[PDB]
Amino acid sequence: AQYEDGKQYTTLEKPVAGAPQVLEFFSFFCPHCYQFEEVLHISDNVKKKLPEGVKMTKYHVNFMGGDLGKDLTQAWAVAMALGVEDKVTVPLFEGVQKTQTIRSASDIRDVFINAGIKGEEYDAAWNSFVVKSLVAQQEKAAADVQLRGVPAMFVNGKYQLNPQGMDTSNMDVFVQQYADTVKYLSEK
Repeated sequence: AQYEDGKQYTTLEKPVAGAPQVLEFFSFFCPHCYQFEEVLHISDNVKKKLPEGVKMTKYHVNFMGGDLGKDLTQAWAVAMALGVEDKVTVPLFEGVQKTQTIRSASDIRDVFINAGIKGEEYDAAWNSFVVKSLVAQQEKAAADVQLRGVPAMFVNGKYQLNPQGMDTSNMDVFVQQYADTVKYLSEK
């Protein structure tokens, strides 16, 4: 087969029922996640190759960065609750990995204030039970596969993308192979 388990993807021993059609996991501490966002635009390119209206979900993980890593999972829940993911993803990546100006929960909050979220609105969201529930959903999704590496993408809770077996000499060909694989898996 042109696509095979062990090469472009692997199959989960215990499939997850009720899973989103496309589920991505990342960490703001994760260097490959940085590239997936800022230089490869993986999520955008996968969306372009999937039918209109397909649900793509993206969750943050706790297992990198200790205390701040957990704070960033809660900040990501705030971003999802307010619908401001596109405004804060790049400044959070750059604050953690480029300028190294994110050292505390207050520094995370500053990124949202700078992106135009009002302080009263961020603080209300941060402390909300809606956001606590979103934190729990992110943790449970990772726990379902005891996820220990990012970036990770799962299709229909059955197939895991395997980018390690993908040619990296050309960044655009890599993105195309990744997206075409997601499309193949979604049609399985």
